[PDB]
Amino acid sequence: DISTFVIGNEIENIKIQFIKGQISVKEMINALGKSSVYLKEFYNPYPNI
Amino acid sequence: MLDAFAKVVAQADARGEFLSNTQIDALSKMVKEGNQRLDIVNKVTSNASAIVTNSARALFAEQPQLIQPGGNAYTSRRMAACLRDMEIVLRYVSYAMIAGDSSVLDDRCLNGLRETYQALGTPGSSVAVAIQKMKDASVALANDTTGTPIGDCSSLVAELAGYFDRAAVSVV
Amino acid sequence: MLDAFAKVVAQADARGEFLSNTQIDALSKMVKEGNQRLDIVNKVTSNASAIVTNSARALFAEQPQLIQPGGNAYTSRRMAACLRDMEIVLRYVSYAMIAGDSSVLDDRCLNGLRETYQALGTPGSSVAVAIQKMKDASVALANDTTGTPIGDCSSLVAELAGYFDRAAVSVV
Amino acid sequence: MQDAITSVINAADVQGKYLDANSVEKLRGYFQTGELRVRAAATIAANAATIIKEAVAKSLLYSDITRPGGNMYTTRRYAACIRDLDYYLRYATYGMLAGDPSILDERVLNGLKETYNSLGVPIGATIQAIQAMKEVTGSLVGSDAGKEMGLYFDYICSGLS
Amino acid sequence: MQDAITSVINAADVQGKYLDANSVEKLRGYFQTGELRVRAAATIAANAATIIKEAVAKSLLYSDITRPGGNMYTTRRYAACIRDLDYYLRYATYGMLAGDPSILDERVLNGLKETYNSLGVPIGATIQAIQAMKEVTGSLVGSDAGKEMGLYFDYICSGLS
Amino acid sequence: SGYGDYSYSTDRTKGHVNQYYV
Amino acid sequence: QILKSTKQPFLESQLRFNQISIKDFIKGLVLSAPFRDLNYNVNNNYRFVEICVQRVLGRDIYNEREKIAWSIIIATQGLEGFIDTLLNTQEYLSNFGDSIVPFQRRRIIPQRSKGEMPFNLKTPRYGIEFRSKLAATQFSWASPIRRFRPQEQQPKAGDPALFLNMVQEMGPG
Amino acid sequence: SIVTKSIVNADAEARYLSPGELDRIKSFVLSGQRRLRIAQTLTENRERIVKQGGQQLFQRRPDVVSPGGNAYGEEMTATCLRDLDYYLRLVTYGIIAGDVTPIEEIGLVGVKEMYSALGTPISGVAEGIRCMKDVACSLLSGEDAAEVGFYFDYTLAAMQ
Amino acid sequence: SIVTKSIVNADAEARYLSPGELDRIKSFVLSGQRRLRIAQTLTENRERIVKQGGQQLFQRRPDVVSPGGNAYGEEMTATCLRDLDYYLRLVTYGIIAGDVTPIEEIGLVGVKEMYSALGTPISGVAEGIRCMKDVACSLLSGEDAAEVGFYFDYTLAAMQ
Amino acid sequence: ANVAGQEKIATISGYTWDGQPQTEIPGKPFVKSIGAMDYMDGVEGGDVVAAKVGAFWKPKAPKEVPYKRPMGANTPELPYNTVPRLV
Amino acid sequence: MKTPITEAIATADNQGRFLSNTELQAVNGRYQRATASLTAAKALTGSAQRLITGAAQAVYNKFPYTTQMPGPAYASSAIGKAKCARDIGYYLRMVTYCLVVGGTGPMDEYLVAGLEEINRSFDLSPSWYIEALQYIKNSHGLSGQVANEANAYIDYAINTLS
Amino acid sequence: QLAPPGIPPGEDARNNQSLRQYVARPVETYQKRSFATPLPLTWTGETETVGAFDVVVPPQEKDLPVSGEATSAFVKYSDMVRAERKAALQALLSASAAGEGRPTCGAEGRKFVSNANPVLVNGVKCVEYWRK
Ligand SMILES: C=CC1=C(C)[C@@H](Cc2[nH]c(/C=C3N=C(/C=C4\NC(=O)[C@H](C)[C@H]4CC)C(C)=C\3CCC(=O)O)c(CCC(=O)O)c2C)NC1=O
Ligand SMILES: C=CC1=C(C)[C@@H](Cc2[nH]c(/C=C3N=C(/C=C4\NC(=O)[C@H](C)[C@H]4CC)C(C)=C\3CCC(=O)O)c(CCC(=O)O)c2C)NC1=O
Ligand SMILES: C=CC1=C(C)[C@@H](Cc2[nH]c(/C=C3N=C(/C=C4\NC(=O)[C@H](C)[C@H]4CC)C(C)=C\3CCC(=O)O)c(CCC(=O)O)c2C)NC1=O
Ligand SMILES: C=CC1=C(C)[C@@H](Cc2[nH]c(/C=C3N=C(/C=C4\NC(=O)[C@H](C)[C@H]4CC)C(C)=C\3CCC(=O)O)c(CCC(=O)O)c2C)NC1=O
Ligand SMILES: CCC1=C(C)/C(=C/C2=NC(=C\c3[nH]c(/C=C4\NC(=O)[C@H](C)[C@H]4CC)c(C)c3CCC(=O)O)/C(CCC(=O)O)=C2C)NC1=O
Ligand SMILES: CCC1=C(C)/C(=C/C2=NC(=C\c3[nH]c(/C=C4\NC(=O)[C@H](C)[C@H]4CC)c(C)c3CCC(=O)O)/C(CCC(=O)O)=C2C)NC1=O
Ligand SMILES: CCC1=C(C)/C(=C/C2=NC(=C\c3[nH]c(/C=C4\NC(=O)[C@H](C)[C@H]4CC)c(C)c3CCC(=O)O)/C(CCC(=O)O)=C2C)NC1=O
Ligand SMILES: CCC1=C(C)/C(=C/C2=NC(=C\c3[nH]c(/C=C4\NC(=O)[C@H](C)[C@H]4CC)c(C)c3CCC(=O)O)/C(CCC(=O)O)=C2C)NC1=O
Ligand SMILES: CCC1=C(C)/C(=C/C2=NC(=C\c3[nH]c(/C=C4\NC(=O)[C@H](C)[C@H]4CC)c(C)c3CCC(=O)O)/C(CCC(=O)O)=C2C)NC1=O
Ligand SMILES: CCC1=C(C)/C(=C/C2=NC(=C\c3[nH]c(/C=C4\NC(=O)[C@H](C)[C@H]4CC)c(C)c3CCC(=O)O)/C(CCC(=O)O)=C2C)NC1=O
Repeated sequence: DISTFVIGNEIENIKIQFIKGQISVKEMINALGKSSVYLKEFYNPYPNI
Repeated sequence: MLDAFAKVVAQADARGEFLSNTQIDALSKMVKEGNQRLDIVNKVTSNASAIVTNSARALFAEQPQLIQPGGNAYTSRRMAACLRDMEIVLRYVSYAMIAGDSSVLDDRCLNGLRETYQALGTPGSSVAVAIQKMKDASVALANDTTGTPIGDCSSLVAELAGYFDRAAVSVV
Repeated sequence: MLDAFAKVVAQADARGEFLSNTQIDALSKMVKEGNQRLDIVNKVTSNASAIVTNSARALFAEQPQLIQPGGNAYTSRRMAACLRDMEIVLRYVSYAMIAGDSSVLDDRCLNGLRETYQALGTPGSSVAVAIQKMKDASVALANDTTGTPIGDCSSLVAELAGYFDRAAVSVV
Repeated sequence: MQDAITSVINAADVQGKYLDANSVEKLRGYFQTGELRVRAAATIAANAATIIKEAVAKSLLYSDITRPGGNMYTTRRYAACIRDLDYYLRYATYGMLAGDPSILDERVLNGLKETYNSLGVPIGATIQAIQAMKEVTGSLVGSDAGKEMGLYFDYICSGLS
Repeated sequence: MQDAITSVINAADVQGKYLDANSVEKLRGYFQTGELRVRAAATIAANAATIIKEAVAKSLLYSDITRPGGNMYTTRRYAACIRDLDYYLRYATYGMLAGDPSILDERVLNGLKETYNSLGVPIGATIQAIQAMKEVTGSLVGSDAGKEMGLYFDYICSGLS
Repeated sequence: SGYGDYSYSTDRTKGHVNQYYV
Repeated sequence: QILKSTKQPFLESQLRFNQISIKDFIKGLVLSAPFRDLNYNVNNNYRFVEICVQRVLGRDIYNEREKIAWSIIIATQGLEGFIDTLLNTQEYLSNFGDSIVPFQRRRIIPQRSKGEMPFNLKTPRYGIEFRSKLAATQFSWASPIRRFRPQEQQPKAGDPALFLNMVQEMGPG
Repeated sequence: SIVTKSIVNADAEARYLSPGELDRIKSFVLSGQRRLRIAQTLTENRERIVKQGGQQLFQRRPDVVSPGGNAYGEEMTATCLRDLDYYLRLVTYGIIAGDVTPIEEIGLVGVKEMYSALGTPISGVAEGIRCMKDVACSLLSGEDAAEVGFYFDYTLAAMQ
Repeated sequence: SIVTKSIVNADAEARYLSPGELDRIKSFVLSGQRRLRIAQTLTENRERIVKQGGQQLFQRRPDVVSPGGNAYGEEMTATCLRDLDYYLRLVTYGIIAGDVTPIEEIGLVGVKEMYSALGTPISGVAEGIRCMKDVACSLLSGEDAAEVGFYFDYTLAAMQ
Repeated sequence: ANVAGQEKIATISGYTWDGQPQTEIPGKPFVKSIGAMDYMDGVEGGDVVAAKVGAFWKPKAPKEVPYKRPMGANTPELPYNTVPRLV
Repeated sequence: MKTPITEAIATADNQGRFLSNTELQAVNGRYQRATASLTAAKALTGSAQRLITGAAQAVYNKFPYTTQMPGPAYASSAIGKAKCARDIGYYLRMVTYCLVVGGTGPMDEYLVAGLEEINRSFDLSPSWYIEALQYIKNSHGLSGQVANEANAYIDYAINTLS
Repeated sequence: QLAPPGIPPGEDARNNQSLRQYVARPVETYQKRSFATPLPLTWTGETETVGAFDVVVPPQEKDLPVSGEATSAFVKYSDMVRAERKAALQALLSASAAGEGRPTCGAEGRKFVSNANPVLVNGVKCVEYWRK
């Protein structure tokens, strides 16, 4: 969970936008994966392979 | 039974802490309201016979089976017990208005009442209709000017309406 | 309430027969051990405040969350009611030792104590730890000579530990 | 992922025989302790944050893994601990209800000691945290319930060792 | 290489504590079966060649591993089998006396399945030979002794799988 | 691997070992 | 709740000087401030009737409708009219009168070994209803004393501090 | 730093660094002389910046130090100032790195989990950093106080 | 134990266990009741067997405890008795295992490398175990303390 | 939940120590107490220092305009001589 | 608790009637005094740590045997000294609760009920805590009606201990 | 049967209640009253209590001077390892060999490791079936 590797200010943009029903699940996952919380963990420390 | 001021003391004793500086400044706004919280309690106490009787009469006009023979408010002893119950719920709502906290209301009045009306046969969906009629008679009487200076009491009649809604969903 | 002499009479009465010759001789051994039973009880009541306070002090050292703010033995009144429980259990364990039967201990002390603590929210596992500290504080003061003649009180301190174990199991 | 009933049914099924007197004998033994496990899992759910706060303050909060250079220095690293200790107190609760530690090695133990060696997490301080966490858990649920919940803590400590 | 007493002493020593009631409780359980294991190891030593002759004739004697092309065709390859089956019946006897299967993986299991894959020895026929060898061993030593000797055969079959 | 990250050697720390007097 | 914060030393003085009776002493203990703080403020109107029937009248509630029937005396007349009505029943005056302290009447059958769960244990001061609003907890948050380094107060098993003091004998004898 | 995340930005995009990225690595390294002077001021003023930092913190939040507060007694108050020495140190890292990347992964990521799990009021520690900010910006000119204060308020933002 | 090395003996020789090996596993397990009674005596006499063990050790070797000795002060003397508690524990293992195999691979293999590398006089620790032996055999009869004797002097032999 | 209570943002009704749900009226779970503080404005992010919720730069309007008017075509429907039940 | 507000509800509840003008005047008098009460509670909180470490030192100056005598009841260890200052902080915290609430209700409930039974059981002396509260009465530094409200609840604690 | 508990039979209030305003009577029994709690039997000759004549203090470290097939078993045993062990005892003492190499642990740490069990290194003999 986001808890131990986020600061709080990162993806509340996406949560409140999803809790209100404004975006479906797939947009929520795509907007989740293309946030800098993801590349700070799954793109930075590993190679492209 | 504890007021708005003793509620934040009881919450801080469970942590074993002193009060914060923002907690003391938020209690200085409840002192600043003050005089007009006492205006609302004065206006629903001075009309307490007419809040009950006008909203009892309005209840048996929409639900005439309550006073038909066999109905729950049919006898002299059962009719005088419906008006006694409306006068008690109105009493503990005005206690909770002057305290700033619904703790006198749901320890002395609302606790165990849903399970009591079910043991007696009293329709709790109809008690809630009689509470919601006393709410409209109280908030229409809370925001009339009539001897008070003009100002904004809108955040205090939103709290008075919230006590009536709490008593009406905990009765059924 | 019945002691060890009245329990062999109550069991022989439901058979409808006199006590045998070996049942009188087993009761004559309990009369000969009477002065040593009276010095178990004399040592645990002459030190009653030291069994309770030293075992409470050893409990909040081991379980220090009970006296934290918000805790179970946190206030002056919940601390005094905690020492009241340890003093009541030591009173009724000492009543069962002078009788020889744990009848008074579970007629009027352990009768419904497990469900008292569940309605209150008191942790019954920590009350059992506190009883076990009063136990070995009491069996250590039982087999020291210190004003008694020397002899074997080994089967009497095994019985005294049996009422302490009966109380600790019956509470959780 | 088998409970006591699943493990009893598996062993009785794996020989193709019915549930004889010995298989039901253990099942009756599990149903007797069914009342104890729920109340044990009840209070542990209530005092989850309080138990973990008590364990770390009693075992490794006063140390030099907490100080700079120690294994727990940065706030991300400290926050990972109580996240990490939450699983041990949580999965141990599952083993206490299921009555079988199969869920632990299925979902906790496998690749765990091999993971801490990768990160460089001290296994020595980890077990003492769980041991201290086992000590406070016996405070809440009582003696025998603590014996049950404690029986899965050292199972984690044994395999994690 | 630990027996039941060595394993009990190790676990009681690894925590630095003395041999409490639980450690001696298992040790007393091992000494009770000490009389059964020797007589079990007695008859197995006597009928070593007879047991292996019974297992191969009952499991894989006439199957097409025995015929040309099968894994056991040439006389060197056939002679390696009864040499190979002798270790399983022998080391299982050691585990039955020591009461602990540590000697098996120490001296038999490690590098075993990795060796048969190198030679191309069929692990499927190997386990059924040991299963048939386990079946005849329960004939000689009795039921409970066969349960003891049988408890280490499938340990070999499990790890060799 | 970051502005705060662990290396074993820079750990000067009686926590992999556990002499509890420090 | 027999504390000297809850003693009533002036009710005691009027009982010693024969001014009030025991019926007035029993009434004054129910209307006292410790009884309203510790008992009346943590019960609803139905469980408090069960407490005051068990402790004043000495017997158990007949059924769940006796609790309903008497709880409306507290809501309309207050607590002072409820204990006047209870003390003036003929059940009270035939048993205790005005000179006897109440007790749990007929708790145990003459030849039996067990009793009927004495009433201070059957109903403690709060229950399941009210218990949730005001029970206590186990381990709150309060930032306590840290006991400082804390294993070390119970040395861990190998370790040579258990033999400290036994080094002590060592010399002479 | 600005150098490492201007790289990992252009790293992810499969491209090199634009003039917009390379005229700022250039602009940052010429700024490096002025950054070390600013961090050098806060380096040997930690005695006053921390001790006066906890000065206003207790005057504004006496609850945290009063009996029952988290930082009560001789013990916790020492650790009460220890954290301020931490966060004052990370601001010196952010000034030299030209970014809150050092402050990000140290003392900011998951900080609410730590302080909530320690029983500390996270709003209280935010008040402590604000008190340090007024002491820090009082030690520097206006051109510098727009930087040294600039990193504190980011720490204030992430700490609530 | 006698069970594990009577196996690994016959294991290496490609054979089963002879009557000479199986009439002694048999003879050892019937001896098992008497062994636990002997180890049970030394188990809860470690307070006296160790204390009084270090009693005669210092009276016979005051150098090791005198200023300059390895076990000098409150600290080392506690560890000075800690090792005796170790070796007294291993003798309880050897009595129950019926052999010094537990004592062999614990406290005996490479023991001279440890104590030489700790600066401890290995002859001094040998004197300590001999003092424990007289206390231990004074707590038991006839043959019992004879078997649980033979184990101390084996430790004496390997410790020099 | 402990942070919200510790911050005086809002007290969250949790569980008692054995794990039964907390409640002020014993009928249903998680009922809360109310009064003189949930209707008072200006303290919404109270004790969260420098909180900025909504238009903090202006005092809100009084909005003391209480009147109920005829709600044509959406006055709620409910039976006569009755009051509706529910399951 | 015993507040000025709940002693007004209770007076009306004890007879089963509504809140009259007798009870609105008592609640109004709480609101006039609350301005001086909430500035005293804010000022005792703001200087609480410097008031507790000073008052524990005032006890050790007057009763120096408490730092020298061995035994569990005395502050002759680092654990006993932390439990002494824990108790001074309990007494100061209840005072600032009584100033916020407006009556002697928090410390009646949390502190003074059962206090004599603890000091008899655990061998603590009420003269230690009187000396600690006479320090805070003379060293809080308030003046005016702010100091009148703070001293009115400090003197309530000295009267229960004595 | 009867009325439910408390209800005066014949004065029920739900006699001719309308169905639209009818409320189902909750179920309540005589359990939670104290008169219906089950007491101990105590006229069939059974009290639930416990006291003297119950507790026994059993010595279970000390069952007896232990059985003859532990001592008679025993003294056979160390007649059969006695010749073993003292052969193995002064196999240690004047096996006082010299020292090779450099001391790698303080002053010890030479070529051979102290008291190493030679059976382990020497007992696992590698063997080739058809050795060649
Ligand atoms: C009997 C109880 C009782 C009291 C309330 C106080 C009575 C009281 N209320 C107000 C004062 C007031 N009272 C009100 C109240 C209201 N104005 C409205 O238009 C609403 C209808 C109503 C709120 C529901 C307001 C708004 C003020 C302040 C005047 C203003 O804001 O302009 C004042 C003037 C004092 C001052 O403003 O400093 C006094 C004496 N004393 C008492 O004994
Ligand atoms: C009113 C209070 C009251 C008492 C306390 C006893 C006191 C008491 N105890 C004993 C007598 C005794 N008391 C003990 C008891 C003990 N010895 C020990 O070593 C143990 C520590 C302890 C076990 C509990 C023993 C063993 C004797 C008998 C001495 C003997 O062996 O002859 C005697 C002499 C009579 C006799 O020897 O039988 C008396 C008067 N009697 C009383 O009337
Ligand atoms: C507006 C519509 C309307 C209804 C239909 C009734 C529905 C109804 N019937 C009964 C009540 C009853 N209904 C029956 C019915 C029957 N008796 C039998 O033996 C046969 C099964 C069947 C006759 C045909 C009986 C016996 C009772 C009494 C139940 C009792 O008192 O135990 C009750 C409970 C209250 C009462 O005591 O009357 C209600 C709500 N009431 C309404 O308000
Ligand atoms: C002709 C000479 C002759 C004998 C002397 C005995 C000798 C003898 N005693 C026992 C064996 C025994 N004998 C006893 C008897 C007792 N233990 C007590 O403490 C009591 C005093 C007594 C019972 C009243 C017990 C308990 C054992 C079992 C010993 C064990 O636990 O191994 C056995 C083995 C089994 C048996 O036969 O009992 C033998 C052969 N038998 C003989 O044939
Ligand atoms: C906790 C504070 C509190 C409350 C609120 C309370 C209510 C209460 N209402 C009762 C009865 C009653 N209550 C009602 C009320 C109604 N029936 C209707 O049809 C209407 C919908 C409604 C009136 C608006 C009636 C008719 C009775 C009499 C029932 C009977 O006579 O059997 C009774 C039974 C005793 C009696 O009145 O004779 C109690 C105890 N008791 C309390 O202690
Ligand atoms: C004579 C037979 C008898 C027994 C046995 C008995 C027990 C008993 N213990 C009680 C409370 C209590 N019991 C404890 C005890 C403890 N809490 C802890 O955390 C510790 C683990 C433990 C002891 C150290 C406490 C703190 C209370 C007060 C609960 C409360 O009032 O909130 C109550 C609640 C009623 C009241 O306080 O008014 C009863 C009836 N009463 C009896 O009449
Ligand atoms: C459910 C079974 C399960 C477990 C147990 C688990 C553990 C686990 N612990 C981790 C890290 C960690 N774990 C710790 C823990 C500790 N530091 C100490 O000093 C203590 C000894 C210990 C706390 C008890 C720390 C500090 C990290 C962060 C390491 C780093 O950032 O390099 C990580 C790296 C990723 C992350 O935390 O997001 C995993 C995957 N995963 C699982 O699926
Ligand atoms: C570099 C980033 C970073 C931070 C911030 C950090 C904090 C941190 N604060 C701690 C304790 C603490 N922190 C406080 C703090 C406070 N009390 C108050 O009243 C104030 C509101 C507040 C300070 C301004 C207290 C009282 C403790 C001790 C808590 C206890 O003993 O239970 C501890 C545990 C003890 C220790 O190892 O120091 C850590 C790890 N670690 C880090 O790596
Ligand atoms: C189970 C087998 C076993 C042994 C024997 C053993 C040896 C052993 N003895 C040690 C130290 C020590 N042992 C001793 C004991 C002695 N000094 C004297 O004066 C005497 C001659 C002698 C006892 C008779 C002392 C003094 C030290 C500390 C040496 C130092 O601090 O340099 C240590 C390091 C300290 C520690 O571990 O905490 C070890 C490992 N440990 C084991 O696990
Ligand atoms: C919130 C209401 C409240 C109060 C008032 C309270 C007092 C209180 N103080 C205690 C102990 C103590 N109090 C002291 C204090 C002192 N001794 C000295 O020598 C100093 C002069 C003095 C400091 C002024 C000490 C040393 C102990 C420990 C005594 C013991 O462990 O027996 C204990 C015994 C339990 C424990 O060890 O914590 C209680 C219950 N507890 C409460 O919950």
